[PDB]
Amino acid sequence: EIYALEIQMYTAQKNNKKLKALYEQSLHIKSAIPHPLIMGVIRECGGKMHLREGEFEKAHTDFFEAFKNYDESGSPRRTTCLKYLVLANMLMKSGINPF
Amino acid sequence: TPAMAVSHIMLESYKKYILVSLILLGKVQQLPKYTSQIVGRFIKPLSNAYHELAQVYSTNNPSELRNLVNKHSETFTRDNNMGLVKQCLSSLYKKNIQRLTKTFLTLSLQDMASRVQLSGPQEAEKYVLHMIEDGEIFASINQKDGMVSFHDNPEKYNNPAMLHNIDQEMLKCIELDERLKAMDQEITVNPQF
Amino acid sequence: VENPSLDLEQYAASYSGLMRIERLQFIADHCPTLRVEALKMALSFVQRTFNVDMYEEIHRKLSEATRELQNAPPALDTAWVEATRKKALLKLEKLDTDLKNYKGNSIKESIRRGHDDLGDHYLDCGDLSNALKCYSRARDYCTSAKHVINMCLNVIKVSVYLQNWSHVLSYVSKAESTPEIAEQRGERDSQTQAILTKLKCAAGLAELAARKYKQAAKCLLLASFDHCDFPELLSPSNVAIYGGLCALATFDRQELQRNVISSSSFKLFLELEPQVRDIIFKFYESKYASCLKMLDEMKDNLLLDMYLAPHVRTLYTQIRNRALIQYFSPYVSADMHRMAAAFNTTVAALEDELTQLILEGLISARVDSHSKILYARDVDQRSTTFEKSLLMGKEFQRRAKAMMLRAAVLRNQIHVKSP
Repeated sequence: EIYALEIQMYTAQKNNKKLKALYEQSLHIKSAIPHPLIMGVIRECGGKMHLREGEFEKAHTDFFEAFKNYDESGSPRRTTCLKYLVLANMLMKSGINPF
Repeated sequence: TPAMAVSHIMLESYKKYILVSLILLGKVQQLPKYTSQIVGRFIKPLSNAYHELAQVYSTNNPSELRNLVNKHSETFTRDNNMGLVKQCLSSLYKKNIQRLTKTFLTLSLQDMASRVQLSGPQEAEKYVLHMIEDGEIFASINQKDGMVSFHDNPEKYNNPAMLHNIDQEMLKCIELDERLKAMDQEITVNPQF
Repeated sequence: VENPSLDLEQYAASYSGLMRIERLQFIADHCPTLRVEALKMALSFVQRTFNVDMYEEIHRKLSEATRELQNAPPALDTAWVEATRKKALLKLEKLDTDLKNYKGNSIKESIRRGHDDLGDHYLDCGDLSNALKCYSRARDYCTSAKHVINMCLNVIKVSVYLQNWSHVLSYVSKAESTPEIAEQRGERDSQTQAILTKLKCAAGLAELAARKYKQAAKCLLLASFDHCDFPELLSPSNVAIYGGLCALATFDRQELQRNVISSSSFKLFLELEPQVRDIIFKFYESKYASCLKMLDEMKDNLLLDMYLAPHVRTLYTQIRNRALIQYFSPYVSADMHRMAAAFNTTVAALEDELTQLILEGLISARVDSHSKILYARDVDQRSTTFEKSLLMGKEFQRRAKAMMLRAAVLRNQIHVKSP
């Protein structure tokens, strides 16, 4: 939750390096944890970050699992995450089967 | 030839070997490993001027070769081979014109005179025309524009001419093999070891 | 050699120790006008850590500089020098006493630590040879791998100032092989203490000094940004400059795309120096005009760097040549005026450069100097194969005739007698 808020701050601050470090550090705590929405929030940033770097396949998987978590919780981030999923499906060259 | 002592025939033939190799080829042709030790020990440093000539020839500079020919002129006239060194100078100019084919396609006569160091397009046109006639270069002259057009395409290897050439070259190899068969047979008849 | 874009303050703030001293002396020796500030900063830091020689060298050079400054239109502190000499000698006697005490007690940890402190103080005083001898003797008092790693890092640190790059590489590979091949996995989910980064940077500088730019870049590109501060060898901004230029000069398009551009580890370094990042990206985007413009803008500023300068000619020539190849690679027929304009040079100078590039390099073209067009040359496969085969047959026949006569002379025993 703390890491999710830190990432949320650096998303508006636009500090990519830090977001990469924070997401890579958040992946360790995910091993032994309950099942909230947070697990799908960090992944959304993890997707955007992977688009900023150039890794489109990892962004596609991140946006897919994040969309699943946003489907389990609800809107409004679900539609935007689905838009970023289609964007990652096209940028991957080529997924061409999102729906 | 196997030798224990150095002979003047071997020295003069070695000097003339360097000269002819500088004329025919772009550099000095490597003598076989079975050549006499006295050649590399005595003949080589005795005819030092000739290896010095090849050393200046390798820099592709005509003015420096001219300076070296004027430097040891007495030694070259002493061996009575002055003329072959002039042919080496002319072959260095030819080599410098030949090197233009590898990089240029259409080159100006003035640019050639500047690069080869001939002074004037007139001498460049003379050299190119002589080289085309002697079959040394595969080029054409455009007087109107003052250009030289390098073609570099003698054959496409579809003529019967090549068929007859290959047939003759193969007959030479067959002749050589039959001679080697005769030598091998002659040895097989002789006593064992 | 003049460039006012250099920021002496930040450049001095990034480094430390003899590295700071030698770099400030390099800026002072190679670049005038900025010599004054370089000498002032050098003197101020030479007074720290206690050093006499460096103070005498800098004071002599500052006095000659002040004489030149007075010719255009600090006083010798022998009391501090003698006090420093007395302080250094007495501290060396204290370290000798404690070292002999631990040697008498016979404790591996105490003797090894004593030799390490001894070596640090020898480095502070200004002894280039003895400082290595301390760690060389400290070698024998090791048990665990960690002690050997720290020792090797110290040996490498001193060997950089001694310019023994072969020993640097040897101790780098030694410190890489001793801890069960870098702890095998990576100390589980990465390590807080980045040792591999220091090893790749040291090996990178060693490969750079040995003029092996491809391996130098290959090591530098693998170094992670998490190490951050390292003033004993090289700063991350310079890691980006060194690695960036070396990779641009030696690596090809596919290698630059996979190991430099898509590299996440080096991306941060590319974010530190945007100029190098723009140069690499303009080189990959085929914008050679702006690439050479930025590269020539950097040239005079990079000429002042301590370790980078003796390669600045090679790198730039290697880059330019590669760019010329990358420019002509997709063309069958290219205009020499657009090429000369794209490479910031004249048509005749481009013609000379290209002629040299065809004579030895990767360019397989012919220059049409009349119309100023560079045409790509396509080798006729059949004619070349036939030509070299026919010539081989001729050479074979001549070798056969030669050995036929050799067989004849050896048979008839024809030879020149000695007397």
